Amino acid sequence: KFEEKWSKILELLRHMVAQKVKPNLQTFNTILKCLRRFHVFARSPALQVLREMKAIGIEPSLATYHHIIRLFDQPGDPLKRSSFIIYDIMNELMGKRFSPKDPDDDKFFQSAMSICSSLRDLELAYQVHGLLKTGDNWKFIGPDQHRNFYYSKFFDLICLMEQIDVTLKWYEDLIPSAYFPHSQTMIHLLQALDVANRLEVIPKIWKDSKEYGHTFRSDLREEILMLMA
Amino acid sequence: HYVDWRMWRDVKRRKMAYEYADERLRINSLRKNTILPKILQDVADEEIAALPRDSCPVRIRNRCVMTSRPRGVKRRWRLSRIVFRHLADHGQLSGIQRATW
Amino acid sequence: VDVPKDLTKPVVTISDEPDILYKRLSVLVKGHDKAVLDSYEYFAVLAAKELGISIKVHEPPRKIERFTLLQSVHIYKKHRVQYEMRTLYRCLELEHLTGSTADVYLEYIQRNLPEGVAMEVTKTQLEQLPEHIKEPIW
Amino acid sequence: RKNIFTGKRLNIFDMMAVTKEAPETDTSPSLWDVEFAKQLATVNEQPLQNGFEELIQWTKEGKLWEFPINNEAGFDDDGSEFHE
Amino acid sequence: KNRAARVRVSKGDKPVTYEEAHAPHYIAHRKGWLSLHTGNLDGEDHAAERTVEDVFLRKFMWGTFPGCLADQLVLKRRGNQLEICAVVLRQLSPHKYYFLVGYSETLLSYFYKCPVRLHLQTVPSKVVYKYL
Ligand SMILES: [Mg+2]
Ligand SMILES: [Mg+2]
Repeated sequence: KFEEKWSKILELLRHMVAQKVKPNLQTFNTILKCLRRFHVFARSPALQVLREMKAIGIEPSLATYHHIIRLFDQPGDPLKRSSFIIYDIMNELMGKRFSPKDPDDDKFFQSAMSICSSLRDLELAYQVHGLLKTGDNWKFIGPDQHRNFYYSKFFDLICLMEQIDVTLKWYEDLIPSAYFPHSQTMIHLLQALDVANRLEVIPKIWKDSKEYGHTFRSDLREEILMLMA
Repeated sequence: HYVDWRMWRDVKRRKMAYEYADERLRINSLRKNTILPKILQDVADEEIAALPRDSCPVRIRNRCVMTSRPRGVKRRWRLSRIVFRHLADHGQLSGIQRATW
Repeated sequence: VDVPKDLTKPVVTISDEPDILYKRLSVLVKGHDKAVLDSYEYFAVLAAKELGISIKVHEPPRKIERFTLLQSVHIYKKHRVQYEMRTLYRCLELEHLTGSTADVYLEYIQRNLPEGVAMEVTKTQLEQLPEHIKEPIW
Repeated sequence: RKNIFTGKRLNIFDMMAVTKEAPETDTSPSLWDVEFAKQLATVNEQPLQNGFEELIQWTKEGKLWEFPINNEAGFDDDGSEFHE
Repeated sequence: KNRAARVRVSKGDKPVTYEEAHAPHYIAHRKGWLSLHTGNLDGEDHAAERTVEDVFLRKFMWGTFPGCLADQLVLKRRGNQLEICAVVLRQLSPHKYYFLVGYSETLLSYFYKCPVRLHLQTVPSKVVYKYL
């Protein structure tokens, strides 16, 4: 159980101090990564580990916060603790240029955007994306499949929670230059156009859909026809 | 894989001449002056004459690098007049046009 | 909307060593095509004006090299094909530059030197008398 | 209304005022250190974004010439002096 | 009669491109040069090595993209860079084009010790200037 594992970990930390061994950033990042198994019991302990880092002087990297949000963000409807964590993390990370410190630094942005979609907070999503755009932070987005997930969750949240006039600006900037849309994201864009009563754009969405490899997607073709008729 | 045996013989001459160039330069300097004794200059005369025949630079021939033509070669491009014209008339040599004036 | 919030500017560090002084840079450029040299001149003059450099442009006389070849593969000596290579010039003369300014401008225009155009940059450097020559030792 | 950074902390590790005064620079890195430094490069690795980035990469790799052009770049005659 | 690089009139059914339709006396009047470098400028060196490289590259690309090239190559040299501009057809699959671009750019960079780029322009069919 967690309590026994926590005691063991703490015992190793006490062995580390006894041997005059100074902990590095990876020491704390592994603890947080290990603490993911006991998701609901390690939340407060994990926060204690983070608070210890700042006191010692080890600066949390993107990987550190990635592990925390993954630990705090489990399948729960309230997301009350998750709400507080992400808001506080974003306030701390605002306008911070990052450099590669831990191999898991590239996984923060996809996880941060996933929580923003779960909370359905567009202002938080713009803060996460703002952090990506400052300086050279854009290079931490990660491999291709990470980039597609991040942008899928990001654009799906824009369409749902923002005015149509701004959604169409984000649509033009991100597609195709940033990512190629999934067939489901075109459906979300069509639904956003419906809610806004801007159905003169539906013919354009079809043309773009054919250009992005969704010509023969049954779900997309049925949605467009139904909305038009 | 050189164009022909004649090109291959010139390839070997250019290689041997390169290998012996310093030794040939040093011995010739001993001969090409009136300062040193004639007895010493006579020994140098024999020494340079005993070097392999294909080390002598005068035996090198500027053949066309593409076809091995020994005459009609333009030194700037190392091409025979027939091969140079083939490339020039097709517009494949930068800046070379037909001259009319 | 998707605009970078902040941009990392390249670091330029003012050194503690005095900069070189250039009385003149003579940027001569050679090209087979005149229109290309005209476009490059417009680029280089516009770049100099925006950077505050004093630039004067003149066109040195062109050089045409002509040579004759035999037209037929065999015999028929009377028949010849004559070829030419035209080298056109444009001389961009900068004045009163500093080592740092010259480095920036030269890199900018040399990186944008179009294919088939060469350059010869003559850099006159202002210098002071060597310490030894200040007075005779004898 | 409580910040996540303020609260109880683990006091096992004491506050380190400074880092190690002198690292073992002379000692060569082990295979693990070399391999870990390659993973730190991977997190920041992205595809070339535009033409300027390609030129920057080549310049750092040494494939592209460094401007302004110097015709003696990379060639020194064994640091010999004129008097030699 | 002159022969050099002249496509000769037939019955009006031979499609010729713009390049091959112009005889050598038009090389600086109606058509340009297929290669641009500084070797042949006054006072410039290494015209011979640039020429050999051009001859090889044109043959390498002809065999590496067999049946794909729709017209002659345009070889460009800027400083250290070599840029090959090829007009190819739209018959070979895109996957095979990407493989051959990555392969040829790498193989040629290691052969001529310089950064080499290959810029492909696709056409549906050969562009016919006239029917001779
Ligand atoms: Mg001879
Ligand atoms: Mg005649």
